[PDB]
Amino acid sequence: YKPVDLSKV
Amino acid sequence: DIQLTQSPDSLAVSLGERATINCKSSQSVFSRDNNKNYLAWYQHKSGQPPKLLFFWASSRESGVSDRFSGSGSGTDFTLTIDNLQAEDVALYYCQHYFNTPHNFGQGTKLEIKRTVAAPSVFIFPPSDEQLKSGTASVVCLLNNFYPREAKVQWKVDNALQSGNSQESVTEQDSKDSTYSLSSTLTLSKADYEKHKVYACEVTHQGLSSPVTKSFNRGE
Amino acid sequence: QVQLVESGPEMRKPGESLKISCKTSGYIFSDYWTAWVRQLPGKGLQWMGIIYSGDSDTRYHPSVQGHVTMSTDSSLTTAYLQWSSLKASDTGIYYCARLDARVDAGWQLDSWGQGTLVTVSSASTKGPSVFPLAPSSKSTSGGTAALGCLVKDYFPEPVTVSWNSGALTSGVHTFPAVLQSSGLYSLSSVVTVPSSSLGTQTYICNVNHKPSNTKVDKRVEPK
Repeated sequence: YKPVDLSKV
Repeated sequence: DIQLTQSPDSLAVSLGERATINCKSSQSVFSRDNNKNYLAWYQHKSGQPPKLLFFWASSRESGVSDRFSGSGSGTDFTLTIDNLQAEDVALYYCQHYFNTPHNFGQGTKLEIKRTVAAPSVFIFPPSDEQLKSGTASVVCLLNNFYPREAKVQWKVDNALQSGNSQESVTEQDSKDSTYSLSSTLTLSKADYEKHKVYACEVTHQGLSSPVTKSFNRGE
Repeated sequence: QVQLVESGPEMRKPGESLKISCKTSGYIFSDYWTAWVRQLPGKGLQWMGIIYSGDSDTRYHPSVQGHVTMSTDSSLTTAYLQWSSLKASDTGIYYCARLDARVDAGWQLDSWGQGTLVTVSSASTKGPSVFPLAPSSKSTSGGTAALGCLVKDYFPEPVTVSWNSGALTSGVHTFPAVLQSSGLYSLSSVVTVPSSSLGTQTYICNVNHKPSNTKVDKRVEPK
């Protein structure tokens, strides 16, 4: 249902 | 683990017509939070790194032709290529990045159908350089033909040869959509000198008869 | 100018270690992950994993987990793919690519390296012989002359061929290698040119076989 968040900034 | 399946696996489309590749996900990659589909399309030409065409399923990458369009949602996606050009020949891939691992579809090979073109035939006797090292390779080149089916037979003093040659075909050309083929007859220097006439005989559907290219050794 | 440049083709025996590299430039290293992708023979791409330089965070594909290691040198803005002991079946082309690590960005692969061919084999490395395929009356007709270079008896792949230092690309066909009975490779690269300018133009094939550290520049002249 929800994506794996790969954001790190 | 989310997997992608592309259809068809292979595709032959005429210049100026439309090509269509489908991509289906084993799980939806649509996020309602985002209102985005976590999917991308890639183009992989021979000798080039893969190239990104679309992301978020339908956002066109800057610099990507207007002839390309990506559509779909959830589990069902489509790449369309209108007005097919020679430079579109490539393998095409979809990829999801919804969760890890970010899997690719298995790939779709796009072949360009152009008009029938007969091969131009060239032959090369072994170089003096090679002969000095004890071996003789005779190279027969079939250049810029379509379609791909082309046959080469080697005749030495009008005797059909078997088991002493190797051939290789290029990928389809990005500019003129043709193929080229090399056939190499390899003999020892001593064997090469037993005979006079070396001949490459070429068959292709763009030819009405087998074309022969030959030379006499030492000329 | 966004660039990812990978190390050259490499050759090792099974069981040996190998580390290949992906030198990035033209962007902030810490604003992206680096991904490694394997190209399968015939068709297919395998996403092997990603690594973030800011904290060494790695995500491996389950099927390569434990067999390969990723690392980065942020000072060199370089990412690395590691094998502690190679198998013959690790042979293949490996790509690196960049992935946006900024918030609300997608994780498509928008810029790629050129790919590097890792070969794992017990066979001996062997540099190629390069022979001219000179233009003659037998390779000249209709205003076109064909000429080339025969690159024979090398191991492993790849051999690369350019003409006139990359200045000649149109009409160039570098044929896929063939496997000879000896277990060695062979290929030819040909080019067609106007027969009218064989007296004014010069044609040189630049042959590179990095695994043997071999470079040959063969001038190909009519006779």
